Amino acid sequence: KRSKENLPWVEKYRPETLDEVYGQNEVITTVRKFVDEGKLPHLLFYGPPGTGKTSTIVALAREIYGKNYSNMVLELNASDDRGIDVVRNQIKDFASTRQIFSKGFKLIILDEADAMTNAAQNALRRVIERYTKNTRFCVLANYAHKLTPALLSRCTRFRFQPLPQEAIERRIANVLVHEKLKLSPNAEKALIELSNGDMRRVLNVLQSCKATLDNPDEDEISDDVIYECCGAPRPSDLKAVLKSILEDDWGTAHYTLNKVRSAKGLALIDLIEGIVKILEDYELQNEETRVHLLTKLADIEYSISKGGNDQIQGSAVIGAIKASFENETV
Amino acid sequence: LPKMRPFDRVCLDIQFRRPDANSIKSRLMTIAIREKFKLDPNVIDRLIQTTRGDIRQVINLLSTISTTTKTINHENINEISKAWEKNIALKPFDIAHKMLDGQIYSDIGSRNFTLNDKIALYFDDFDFTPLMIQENYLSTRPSVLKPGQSHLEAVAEAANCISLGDIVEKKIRSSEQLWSLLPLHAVLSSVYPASKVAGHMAGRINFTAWLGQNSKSAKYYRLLQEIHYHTRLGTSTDKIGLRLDYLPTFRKRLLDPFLKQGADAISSVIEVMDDYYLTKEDWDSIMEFFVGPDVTTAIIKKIPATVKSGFTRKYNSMTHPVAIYRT
Amino acid sequence: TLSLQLPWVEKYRPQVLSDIVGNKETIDRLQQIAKDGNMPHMIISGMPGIGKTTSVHCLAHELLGRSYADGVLELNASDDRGIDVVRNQIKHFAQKKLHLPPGKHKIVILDEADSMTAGAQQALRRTMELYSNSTRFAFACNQSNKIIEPLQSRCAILRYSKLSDEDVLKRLLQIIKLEDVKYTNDGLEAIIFTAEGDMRQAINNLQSTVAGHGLVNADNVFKIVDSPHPLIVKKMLLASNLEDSIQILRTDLWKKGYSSIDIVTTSFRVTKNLAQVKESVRLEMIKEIGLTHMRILEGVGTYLQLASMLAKIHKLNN
Amino acid sequence: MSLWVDKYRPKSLNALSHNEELTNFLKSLSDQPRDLPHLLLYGPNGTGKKTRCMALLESIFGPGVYRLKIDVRQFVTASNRKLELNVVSSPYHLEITPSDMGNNDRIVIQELLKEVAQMEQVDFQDSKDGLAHRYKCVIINEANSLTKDAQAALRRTMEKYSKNIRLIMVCDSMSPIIAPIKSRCLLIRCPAPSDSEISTILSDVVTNERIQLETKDILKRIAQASNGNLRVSLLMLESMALNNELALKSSSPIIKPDWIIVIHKLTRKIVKERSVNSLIECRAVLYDLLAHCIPANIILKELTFSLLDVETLNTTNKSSIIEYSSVFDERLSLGNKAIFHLEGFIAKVMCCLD
Amino acid sequence: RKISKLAAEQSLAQQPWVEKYRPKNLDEVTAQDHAVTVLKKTLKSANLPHMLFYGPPGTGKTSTILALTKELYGPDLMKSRILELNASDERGISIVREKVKNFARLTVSKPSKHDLENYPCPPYKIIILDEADSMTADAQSALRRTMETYSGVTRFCLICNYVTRIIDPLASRCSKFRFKALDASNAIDRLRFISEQENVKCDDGVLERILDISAGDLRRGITLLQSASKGAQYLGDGKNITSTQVEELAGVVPHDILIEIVEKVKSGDFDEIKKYVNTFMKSGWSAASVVNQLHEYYITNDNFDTNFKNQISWLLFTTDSRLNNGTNEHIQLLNLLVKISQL
DNA sequence: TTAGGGGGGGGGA
DNA sequence: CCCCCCGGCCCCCCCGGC
DNA sequence: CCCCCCCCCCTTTTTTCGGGGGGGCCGGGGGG
Ligand SMILES: Nc1ncnc2c1ncn2[C@@H]1O[C@H](COP(=O)(O)OP(=O)(O)OP(O)(O)=S)[C@@H](O)[C@H]1O
Ligand SMILES: Nc1ncnc2c1ncn2[C@@H]1O[C@H](COP(=O)(O)OP(=O)(O)OP(O)(O)=S)[C@@H](O)[C@H]1O
Ligand SMILES: Nc1ncnc2c1ncn2[C@@H]1O[C@H](COP(=O)(O)OP(=O)(O)OP(O)(O)=S)[C@@H](O)[C@H]1O
Ligand SMILES: Nc1ncnc2c1ncn2[C@@H]1O[C@H](COP(=O)(O)OP(=O)(O)O)[C@@H](O)[C@H]1O
Ligand SMILES: [Mg+2]
Ligand SMILES: [Mg+2]
Ligand SMILES: [Mg+2]
Repeated sequence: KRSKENLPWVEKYRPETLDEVYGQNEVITTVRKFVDEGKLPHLLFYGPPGTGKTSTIVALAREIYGKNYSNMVLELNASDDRGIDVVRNQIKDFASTRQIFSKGFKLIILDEADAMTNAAQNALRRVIERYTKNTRFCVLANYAHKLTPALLSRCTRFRFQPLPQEAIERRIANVLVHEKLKLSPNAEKALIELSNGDMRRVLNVLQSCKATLDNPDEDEISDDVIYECCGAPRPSDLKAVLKSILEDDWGTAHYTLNKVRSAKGLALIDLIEGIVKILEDYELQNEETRVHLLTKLADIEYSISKGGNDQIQGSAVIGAIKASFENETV
Repeated sequence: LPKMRPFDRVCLDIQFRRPDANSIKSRLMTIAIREKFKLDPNVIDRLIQTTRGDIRQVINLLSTISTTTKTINHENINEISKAWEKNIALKPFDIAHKMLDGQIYSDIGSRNFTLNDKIALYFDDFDFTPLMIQENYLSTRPSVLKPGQSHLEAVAEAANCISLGDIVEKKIRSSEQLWSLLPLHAVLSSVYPASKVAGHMAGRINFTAWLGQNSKSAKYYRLLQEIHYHTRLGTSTDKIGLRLDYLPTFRKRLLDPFLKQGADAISSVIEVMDDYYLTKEDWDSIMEFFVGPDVTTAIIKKIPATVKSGFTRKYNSMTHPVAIYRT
Repeated sequence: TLSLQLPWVEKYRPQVLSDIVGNKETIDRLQQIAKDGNMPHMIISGMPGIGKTTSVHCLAHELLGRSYADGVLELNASDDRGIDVVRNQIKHFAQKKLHLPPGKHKIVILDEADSMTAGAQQALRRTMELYSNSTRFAFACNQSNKIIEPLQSRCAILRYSKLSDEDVLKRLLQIIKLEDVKYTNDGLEAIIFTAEGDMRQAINNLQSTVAGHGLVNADNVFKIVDSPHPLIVKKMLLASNLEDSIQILRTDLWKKGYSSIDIVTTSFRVTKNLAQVKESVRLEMIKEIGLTHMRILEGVGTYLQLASMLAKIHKLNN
Repeated sequence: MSLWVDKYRPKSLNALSHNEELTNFLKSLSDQPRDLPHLLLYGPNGTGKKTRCMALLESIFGPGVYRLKIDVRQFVTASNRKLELNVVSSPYHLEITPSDMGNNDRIVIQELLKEVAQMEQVDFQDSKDGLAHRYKCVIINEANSLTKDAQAALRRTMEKYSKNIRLIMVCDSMSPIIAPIKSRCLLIRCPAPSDSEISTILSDVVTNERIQLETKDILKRIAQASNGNLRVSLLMLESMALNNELALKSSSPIIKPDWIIVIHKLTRKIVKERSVNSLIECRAVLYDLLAHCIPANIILKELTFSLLDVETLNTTNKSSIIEYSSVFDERLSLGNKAIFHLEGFIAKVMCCLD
Repeated sequence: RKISKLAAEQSLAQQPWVEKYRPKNLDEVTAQDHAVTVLKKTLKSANLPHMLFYGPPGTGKTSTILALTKELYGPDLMKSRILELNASDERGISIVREKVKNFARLTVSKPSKHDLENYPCPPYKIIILDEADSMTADAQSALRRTMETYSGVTRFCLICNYVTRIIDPLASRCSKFRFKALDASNAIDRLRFISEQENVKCDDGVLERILDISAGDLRRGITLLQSASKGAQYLGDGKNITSTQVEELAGVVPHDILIEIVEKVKSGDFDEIKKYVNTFMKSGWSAASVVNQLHEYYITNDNFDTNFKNQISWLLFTTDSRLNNGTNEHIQLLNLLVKISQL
């Protein structure tokens, strides 16, 4: 902890103010309007991993209280003990007692509340209601099915969407400016494509790419660097493999698949995912083709998830695609 | 209940059954005339059926309704019965009877008794319902057979779904503790298999025999383990190999000689037992493992009592070797 | 700003029985009891946010008046309610000597009684019977089946049903008139539609929309309350072509951030209650959805698995 | 006295008589045993895997490996349950069967094996090279029955503590063994003895035991009926000699195990009658077999291979039977209650046959 | 009695070749440059992120992490800076909440002057959760905030074989490194070096055959090479190891038996196939190897049409999946052969 | 529509 | 110096979907 | 009185992790 430059990029670039959170304009604007007018309700932030829920709530707490927010808010998470006993004593006294420093209201942040037991959630029901005059509750979640209906009924819900392309591009530009790095346009497109709307993945991949360059100052990150560091198939490889499977014979298709996979040690699962993505845009005459493709490829992916023989799995992928595409003729 | 097992045969067991309507009709009429409200005697039976014979609940219902509704008649009996209808969970036998009824699986029955109700019926006792279904799904005259489908085919489909439900049950009770899969099990173990053989019970509803058989298997496996580790130093095999290969041969050197040489085979049998560090209890346990044509109960019983007494006397009047020294 | 505006759910919480909407017969019976007295042991059951705790508190207040402080013992899930508490605190409260009006009795409120352990419920049985002449018990719960039968036998039953859209509209209009909220008819219709019979949710959504957008119309209301995902899942499962179902899955659920586990659980729940479809077809769909859920729980929560589940469901109906 | 199957067991590598190539390979392994890797011996049951493992241990350490003792070890679970494990130990090696504790077998790997591996060899066990031995051998019998958690726990123990312990795992099939464990072991195939070798061994036993054989054809018949199982062959030879007054004739019948007879009766019952009442009756036979320590997998295998031997069935019936057998074998491997899967398999076979 | 303690070099000189030739530094890793370069750059960047190593068995994950720790902290400071937990240790939610968290919260051990002068000594410690795929979902979730809150003084490394077993939040929090399979094109140099240092004499292509048989596992190849060397030394004939000996030691079915099986399948008679398979299982051949060889023969044969190959690919996939669950080999092999015979 | 079999108790030729 | 009180490990039994 | 009919009520018990509750010793502290 000598300096912030020793931290991983995922933690070094954590937003500190609500203005540094990108891709959630609606939620940020609404929460800022609520806070400015002094009408903050009980909040629920539901979203997928790496969307900016924890960062957003921390920034909101820092804005409401300031630099010493950590001593004014009760933050609990899965790493801590959050049983019914903790709800009955710690949270209850925190909600029923005044602030030590200032004379404002009190904030309780239950991050990863989906990991809380049902008994604790039930106990929190009356805690939220009785002390609503001076206490506010924030619940952060990735899975809504783990939250009891009673708890959901007491909170106003905000959905964090997958990060749009523009926000990721702006954050990448900021990171490049800070790190004195050069990124190619195709490299940026590939980086955004493989992120799936997760900023942590983008930051980790960019940090890995910087370490790959021999001279990070005078060198630029190209699509080749991104593909090599992550060990992911290139679009050309996927196109060639699919074309060989769809138009060539069994021997040629098998040879092409093995040659493409051995040149860079590609993983079969990545090729399957890329081919599925490519085929999702195909206009097929018969629904049987789509049904067979989806079912057989899902079965192959499930089998791969448990190991098995790689060569047999690749042959199964080839055969499944070939048989499924035979329904497009009659 | 299991917790009441110790009270099996230590007290005089007296049973109080649900009171009949006639025995309480006079008291209800007296209470009604005393409380000054009008109740039609004909709706009494409906109220008593609503509470399942609970007199206290009947009196509470009267007290509550009389506050505003001063007349209890056929004009409002249905609403009162529905509002105050006790929701008591069924017992394994009742659950099995209702689940295996074809009426609820028909279009009208399905629209009346919905799939959610069927799933909830399983949750009345989720530990015994699948066992009852597996026990009683072969003892029905089905009324839901599809055209061209025989009873055996539906039985086979139900058995396949029961196997899948068993796999799901194994998944649930693992280290992962995937209890969120409990509802799916309900469909795979009770609802779907029942829907394939639902009909009229072709006999009496029996209690699951898997539990007693599992206990018997555990006892026999414990005995086999003790015997294998008693004979471990002399045999090169595992417990399964001992049961499947060694024991039949040991039968021809431990019990058969007594049937041919009479009481003159005690010495050889004792020598063989000592060579494998076997005890008399080990002998008895061995002789209980054989199955089918090799059952020994009658064979051992037919041995003269003098032979068995001499065997016991000779065994108890000698120093035998010990294999495992517990210290 | 370090100030908080009081939520309308608390600012406008009913304080008398006459201000509660829905369940007219039950509320009338409660008023009659509050008038005559002789309150019996009761258990109030219903779905969340319909006015059970409010009704219990209003009845207790209307019955006890200035004695509320000493004649009411309120316990909920946030307080310790073990067997020791029942045997010591509740017993002491029941045995306490308190002079009350001629036809009044002490009240023990047990909110969310469905969370109590079986031991405490068993212990309460004789306490209720031996002190019924001075104390009465009112339980409030969501699942009445979790209360042991011996306790249910000693208490009256009051089951609360969903509030009709008319009652929700009435209360929302009263609050709007008491708050000078600018609204449009479509906005109130959307609020009622998303509320799904929950008064608390409706009021919270209205307050959030007013504080965030000002004008309560359909557009602003839908910017605060998102479209219920169970209905989107039902549309996905009822689609005719596989392409339409896959489009619904991709555009409305997957790209919006909904997790695969949530999607599969909602699909199972919706399929379990799809009366339009025959029971056998629903059973096959449930088997397929259970296979997909088992695959997801093992770690493979990919979009391909959901697409395969949809393809299998469509194949079942073909 | 001691059964011939146990009285004539070889106790050295030079005493082996079948699969000479395997003997040569084992001798090559024993030439310089200091760098001996972990061993996994796989092959058909009853072929002599344990005998060859003991012979290898004797060659590495000496005859003292055959001086065996039995002790008891206590273990405590997370629920405070007390479990007992019987440990067979010698001055140079330790034999364990963790599957005796079922799902608790992991603890045996976590505590006992860890304790043994975290202890270096200090006793002066002078070897043939003139320097003392440095590792103790551990024999995990029935390694195929280990749960995946126990196998995962075994992974790092074999690597970090390879200088103190060398593991020898004997199994009948490598399918249940996880790939990481198979990667950490040297796999040794143990083919079953040929019929001629079995006949030679049986003739040697006959000569030593003074048994009057009318002809050598009886030994060939016994070997052919054992399907390569030498233990079964020897025990059947002993059984056939105690029913004919220690004199075997050409007309002496082959004795089958009782459970085999029950399974054949079940097969005939299934073939003759295909009905729900027949399935109910077969359920009783299945429960009876399972209650006397007859494994479900063995029952399924024997039933499948007895049904396929029926001469009145056509090719389609046999194909359906084998497909259902594969499916329900997978179900048994992935299930807990074996009776459910067995009943399902029998019902499907009855449906297909009828 | 007692025995004099052995030296580290002497002890290592008598260990199995897999442990004897384990990589000692990051430069000894053979075919993981795409990640090894990134890890090596952190010795100067001093910003090591949270790492998630995943890949097939025997690819060099544990060796890579151990070498990285040794290079970062050195022989003396490594012990106080590393906390290793694997599948052989209790790793429940309670352990994560108390032991792992307590270690993470602890201040980094004070480096000595020698360590600071000779090693980079980054200002953080490392927690290595080997075989993390065996941990329950709740325990994994318990690590989410511990990873981020105390990242200033602690870094986490999760090593697994099945990436799908890691909950999505942990994978997102960790930078992912995929270890590629080691084949004859990227691992021949290491095997050749090992053979040369062991004075192992083999014919041309023997090492390539060993690596092809290993199927991505270098540990298996090294063990097989050691077995072949031991056999050759026991024979004492001075001749070079041959590919047939390697195949015999690896359990590969002879080509003649494969041709006999293929001919039996071609015949199509159920009884003959059953009898031949019953005789075949008596030799102890592993079903997985037989299935792999059948796949290699059929898929690469020009004497078969497209439909036959399409069907046989799915048949082989189903058989392999069923075998991967720990099923009886005899029944599965018979079913596969019967199904192929009826194609 | 009532699974089969045993125990309770009011009515009655 | 010894008795009473009352907080703190250990232990054992019961749920687990909605 | 035995006989008849109807109705109600009984057949019977196995287990992988984590959390919560309830009872029992134990030992530290205060006090006389
Ligand atoms: N909207 C965003 N704008 C900028 N950076 C972001 C954003 N969302 C995530 N990040 C980056 O990702 C890191 C982690 O963000 P978090 O908000 O903690 O993840 P998360 O949304 O909480 O995911 P879960 O639900 O906890 S798994 C931050 O420190 C940023 O570097
Ligand atoms: N019938 C009703 N009439 C008017 N307002 C109501 C009604 N029901 C609920 N509300 C409002 O919603 C708030 C919460 O209702 P409560 O009755 O306290 O919750 P609830 O019905 O007990 O739900 P559960 O089961 O306890 S989670 C009240 O304070 C009112 O503002
Ligand atoms: N990349 C590599 N370079 C050199 N030797 C290697 C490499 N990978 C594996 N080995 C050898 O194989 C042995 C075992 O390697 P490990 O890294 O422990 O296996 P692994 O990658 O951890 O497989 P898992 O996932 O633990 S089953 C090492 O001691 C080396 O002898
Ligand atoms: N080389 C041999 N010569 C004579 N008998 C043998 C030989 N190998 C094995 N046997 C006999 O076969 C029987 C079974 O062998 P076993 O050790 O159980 O093999 P596995 O370990 O494969 O089951 C033993 O009782 C032994 O007497
Ligand atoms: Mg977060
Ligand atoms: Mg309340
Ligand atoms: Mg490793």
